[PDB]
Amino acid sequence: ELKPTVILKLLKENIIQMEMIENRTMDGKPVSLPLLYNFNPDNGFAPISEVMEDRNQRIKEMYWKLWIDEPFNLDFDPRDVIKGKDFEITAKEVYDFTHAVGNNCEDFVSRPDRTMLAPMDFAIVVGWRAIIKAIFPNTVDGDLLKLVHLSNGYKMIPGAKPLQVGDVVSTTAVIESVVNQPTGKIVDVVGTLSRNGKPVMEVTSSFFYRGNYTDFENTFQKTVEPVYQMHIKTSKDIAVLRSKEWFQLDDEDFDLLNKTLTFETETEVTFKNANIFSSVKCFGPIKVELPTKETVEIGIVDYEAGASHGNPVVDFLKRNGSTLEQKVNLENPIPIAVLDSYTPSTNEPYARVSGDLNPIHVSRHFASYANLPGTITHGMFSSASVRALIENWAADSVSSRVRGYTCQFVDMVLPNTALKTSIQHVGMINGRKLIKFETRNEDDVVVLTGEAEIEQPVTTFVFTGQGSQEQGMGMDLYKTSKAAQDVWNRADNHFKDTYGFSILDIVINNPVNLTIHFGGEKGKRIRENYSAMIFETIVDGKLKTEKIFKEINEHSTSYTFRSEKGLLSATQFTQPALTLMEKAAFEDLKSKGLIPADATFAGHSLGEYAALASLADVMSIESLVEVVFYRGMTMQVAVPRDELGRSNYGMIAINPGRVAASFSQEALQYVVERVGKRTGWLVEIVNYNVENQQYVAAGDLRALDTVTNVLNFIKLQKIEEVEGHLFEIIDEASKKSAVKPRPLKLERGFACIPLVGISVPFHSTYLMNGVKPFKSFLKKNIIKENVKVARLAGKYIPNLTAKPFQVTKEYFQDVYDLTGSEPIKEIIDNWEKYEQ
Amino acid sequence: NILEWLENPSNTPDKDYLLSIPISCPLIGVIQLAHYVVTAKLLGFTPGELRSYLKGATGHSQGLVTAVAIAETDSWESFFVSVRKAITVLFFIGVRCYEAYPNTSLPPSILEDSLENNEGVPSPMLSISNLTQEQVQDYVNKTNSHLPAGKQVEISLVNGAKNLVVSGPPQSLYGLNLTLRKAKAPSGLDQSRIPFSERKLKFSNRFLPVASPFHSHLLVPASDLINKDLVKNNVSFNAKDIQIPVYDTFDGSDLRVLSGSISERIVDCIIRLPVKWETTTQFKATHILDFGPGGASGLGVLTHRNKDGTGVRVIVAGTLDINPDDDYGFKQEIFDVTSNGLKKNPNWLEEYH
Amino acid sequence: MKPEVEQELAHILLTELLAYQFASPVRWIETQDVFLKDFNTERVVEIGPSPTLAGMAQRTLKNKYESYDAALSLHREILCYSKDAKEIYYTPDP
Amino acid sequence: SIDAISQVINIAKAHPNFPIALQWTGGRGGGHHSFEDAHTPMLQMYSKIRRHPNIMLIFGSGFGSADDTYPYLTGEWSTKFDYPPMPFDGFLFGSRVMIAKEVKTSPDAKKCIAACTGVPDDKWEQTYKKPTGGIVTVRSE
Ligand SMILES: Cc1cc2nc3c(=O)[nH]c(=O)nc-3n(C[C@H](O)[C@H](O)[C@H](O)COP(=O)(O)O)c2cc1C
Repeated sequence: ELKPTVILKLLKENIIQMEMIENRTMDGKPVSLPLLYNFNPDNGFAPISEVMEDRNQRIKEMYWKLWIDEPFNLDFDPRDVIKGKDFEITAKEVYDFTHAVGNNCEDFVSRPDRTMLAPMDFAIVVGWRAIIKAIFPNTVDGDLLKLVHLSNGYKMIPGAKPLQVGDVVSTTAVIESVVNQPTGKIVDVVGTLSRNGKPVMEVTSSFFYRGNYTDFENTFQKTVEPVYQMHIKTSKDIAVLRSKEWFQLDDEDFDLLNKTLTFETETEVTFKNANIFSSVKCFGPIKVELPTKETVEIGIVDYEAGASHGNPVVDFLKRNGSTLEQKVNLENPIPIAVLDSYTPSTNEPYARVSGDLNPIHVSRHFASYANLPGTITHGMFSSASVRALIENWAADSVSSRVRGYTCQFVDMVLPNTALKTSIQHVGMINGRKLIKFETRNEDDVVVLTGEAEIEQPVTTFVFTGQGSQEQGMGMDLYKTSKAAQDVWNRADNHFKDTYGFSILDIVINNPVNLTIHFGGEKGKRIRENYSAMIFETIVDGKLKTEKIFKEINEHSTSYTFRSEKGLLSATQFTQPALTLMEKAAFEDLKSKGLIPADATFAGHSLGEYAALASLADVMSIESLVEVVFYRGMTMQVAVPRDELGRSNYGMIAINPGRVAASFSQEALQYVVERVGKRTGWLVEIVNYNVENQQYVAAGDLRALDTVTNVLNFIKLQKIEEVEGHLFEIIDEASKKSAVKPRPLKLERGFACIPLVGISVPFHSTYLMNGVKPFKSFLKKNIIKENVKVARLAGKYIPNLTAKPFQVTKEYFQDVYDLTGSEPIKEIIDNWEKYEQ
Repeated sequence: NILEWLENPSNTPDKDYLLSIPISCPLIGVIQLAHYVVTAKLLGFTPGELRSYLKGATGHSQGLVTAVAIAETDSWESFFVSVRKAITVLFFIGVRCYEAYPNTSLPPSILEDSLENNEGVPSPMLSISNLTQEQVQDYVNKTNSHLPAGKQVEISLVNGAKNLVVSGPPQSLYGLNLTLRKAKAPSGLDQSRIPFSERKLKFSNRFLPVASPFHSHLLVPASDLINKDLVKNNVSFNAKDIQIPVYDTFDGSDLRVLSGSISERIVDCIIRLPVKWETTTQFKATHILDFGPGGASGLGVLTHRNKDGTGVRVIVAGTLDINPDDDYGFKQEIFDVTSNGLKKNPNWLEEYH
Repeated sequence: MKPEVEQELAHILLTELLAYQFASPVRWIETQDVFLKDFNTERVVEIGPSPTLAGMAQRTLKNKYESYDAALSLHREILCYSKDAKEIYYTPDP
Repeated sequence: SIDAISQVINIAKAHPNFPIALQWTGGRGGGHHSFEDAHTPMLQMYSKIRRHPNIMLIFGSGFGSADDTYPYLTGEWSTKFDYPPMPFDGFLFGSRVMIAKEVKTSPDAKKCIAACTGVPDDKWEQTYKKPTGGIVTVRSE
């Protein structure tokens, strides 16, 4: 329909009033912007003069009537936080927003037996009244008709689910930073959206009052400086740090030498003029990097100064330390897709759905007065359409997979225009793919550009335990990656200090024999280290001690490690090497930013230990190598051995599918248990690898020979009564195999593959007596403070209990269902006390 | 604006928007009615006279509305009343079905896999040929067991013994396609040297040009809305007003003898119940007249394949062309006056008796 | 529950699990069932010298999770550090 | 097979006046045989074959009496297969006449042939692995 848009008359005898009416409003009642012009007949060349007094106030009043639904009050402190009204997400609202923006993702569309999510772009809809109210106060003065939205962005807080239909979201805006640059005033606002009290996300919005401003008294700027890192190499650095007043420590006597300090500083600057700050404050925590790669607060940076030309803290940190950039670029960008988006002819539906009733986007006359090329489309519409494209393509139309999205509106966009957006994957940030987008109009002119943080698919990290002990394991990563270098060097230094050998040298060369010598004070210390470690066992409730390295004593001058083919094949050295290469690989991945925060992890055998040291950082490299090396040495004494070192125990790998097509795991377990009980020896399944196709049994190598013979019988033939029939075969195999010498060789069957180099039944009931002393050794190596429940819970799948790690009474009870332990009963019985 | 789109093909909407069911349903109905009008006018019959000459009427899912409307027609004056009822029904079922289960953009990973593996764009309806109903139902049962209750798939159109269509979410149908591809041998495989029993079964699956999952549980909630809104629009079909048999797509029974509402039965057929085309094709007739879309790719050729060898001729009125095999007729055979117009398809039982 | 008590209990549980790991069998069937069916893991990353656990996961998926992956459209990408370093690092060959 | 039937149809098309006798025989037939089923290829290609009146369909490969050929003569053999009736223009009995009085087969060979008890159609495929009905499949030069 046709409605009045402009009314020109004489409010006064000397004043020309041009009421510019905006019929598109919230309640439908028209709102008029009275533009007053003085008329001076004496000045015939330019009789009409703009009335600059109250002009910004009137423009702000009109925009307040259009946007905000509260009484007009421009007198409030910009520093004070703005609290918007509670907003209820509704299916109709989400439907309208999605179909106005052009969001065709299934997550936002109603579907049966499934909840409806809301788009991340709905945050601006929720919190426009709070975000836009930040640029209104009289202290932040400017022309709202000349406002330019420089950029917007959303940041999902980790651990927060995406917005859903029906939830109540509270919005809280605060002016991050208002500054007077020569081209105009830039106002950066941050609006936190919170749900059920918890905070859901943060929305950053940068606006630009184009003009000339000099009210520096009302200008302030908060900026989170980049995280800085300093390695304290000498006492000169310590003296320099202590000479700084701002550098304060809770423990003044803390030893800073050979430590890495991380500074996370926030700078508040109040401007006196364009160049000199009226006051500079720089505050934040200073933390030290523990051996477990965990940053723990040890001090505070607290700089406070009046008139200054800069912040000395940031300059000092930039000059001395290194900048820690979370975003890690890839070697080359990975182009994803080039996509086309057609801007709608009319901005009315988007304006109504988003609540942004800015007249420039819907009224020709207001845009002409603002000197725009036309009724330019909403920059937020362009951002939301692009984000829909990124979530469709980069994130495979998974709403939750998009967590951050920042956009910058470099140039205006007109209705009915073709926008070509090129999506690239450029880097990683904290396990999130960093996707760049650069939109261009029909004229090949960039109109939009920004970043997005797309979570990787659900990731698990499985750490091998029975990998190949080949020479040069992880050496390529040792040459290339710096984190791998650090891990390997720390391990090698610790091994040299403690036991006087180089794990790096062992991996590189794989010597057949290695002689450790105990000459000098260092040699004596290494000898005492060799003598100290002891394998303790519990027999008849008695703590018997077995000294590893029998041929070491006060008079011993050297000890030689003996191996058949190479030392890298030995369990003592192959397991530290495997753990170190896996930890180095994971540290390289983490340095590259390829580790999702929510990624899960598991580990086979000592791969579990590597996984704990990698994902959870429960212990440092120095403790990890100690634990793994001690575990490897304990296999030298855990079973009796003859003079030549060959043990009577062993392991085979059974393949039920090769024996028969209908051989179930239950059938194989039945055979194993009946063989063990009938023959009286020890044999049991230690690894359940693949369902009915890959298992591992451990026990007396002689007993494994009988098991192989029994399965050969079952394969070759078609095989209480069943128990007796199986017992007959068991007796036949038992009296067929026992005749051989004790250190026999296990022949490979049609389905049984003996494991070369294994001589102890680990992951078996045999090593049950040694659990308690080994538990004490593990408690010594693993510190309670270094255990992180957030990093363990829901991500760790123990081999004992193959479920998500959870600190729950059900989990603790499940521990006993497999292996009884008195501390577990203590915790379960006193669970009520611990809960309080 | 059909008239604007037709007058100016330059500014016509894109094919996806046209194929969306709120457009496709009423427009396909209008196309069928246009074919009927052209036939009746060129032959000089009124719609009522042509309908009386017809021994019966029916349709594949959507075409049942047009069939009952044609059965409703009595004269040119009331022909617009019948057309209004048909267009109203088709428009409302399209709108309500789209509202109940609107289309959504699928992952480009799935789209790329489908295109790379010689498959069409995923759609809510997947046609499987050269597979029996038991095997298709077994695959559907596996997919349903491994999918959640809201995303289950089911057989929609039982087009023939070896021709079925499964309707459901495009995601679910893509998963079913993955399973079928895993169970499908290469098309360019030579199996002449293998015994017939040991041969891997080969079949072709393709996504139909449809925008909603017709004859699915997903469109159930739209049924009540359609039923409650057709009475508001004042569109109902009466058995007494209908004067030729119309075969229900589900069981093949005549709609005249149905105690319940014919409009409700048609809506349930289109949105909820499957289309047992073989069951509905049990009528005895010498000639079948296909007014549907697709021409050679339309319902007429499929019906001819289903009823081949029974002596039933099929003539498609939707396009003007020649069939070199001559096993089904075309628009010219309707209006031909010579013996060329009267073609009786071969009856193997009688011809080679 | 207090954070420090939670940390103490988690540490005790972790030490107990690690201690009894070598005295009990490893239930990798249950672990694979967990991280494939319960979590619907879309990409598996195997840190090691050889693709032992990677091949184990591939074979488990082939035996058990075939129609499940098909029906739910789960693109299970099994990656090993030794061979699939390019895929893990996002460094496709140009 | 289907390709051979297509070639026969092409020959009939090229010479519509000349009569062509398509002597279809499934793999179940005696002597040299293919791997194709006796029934399904006919179900696929019958319409194309009857599209040319000069082709005569003769059905062999497992016929030795009137009782088992009458369904094929009348065409009702296809009614059990969810197909319309499919009459055939003739039949050929190869193995049935191998023990005739006038054939030069030796008396002991005739006794062996009669001793072969045979096997129904659905189990004919079990001859590449083991003998069934006294008949097994071998490979020629
Ligand atoms: C002893 C014997 C010899 C045959 N020789 C030939 C032959 O030389 N050339 C040929 O084309 N078919 C030959 N056949 C196959 C038959 O001629 C005929 O094609 C058909 O396959 C026989 O099927 P039936 O044994 O089930 O009746 C022979 C069959 C038999 C039993």
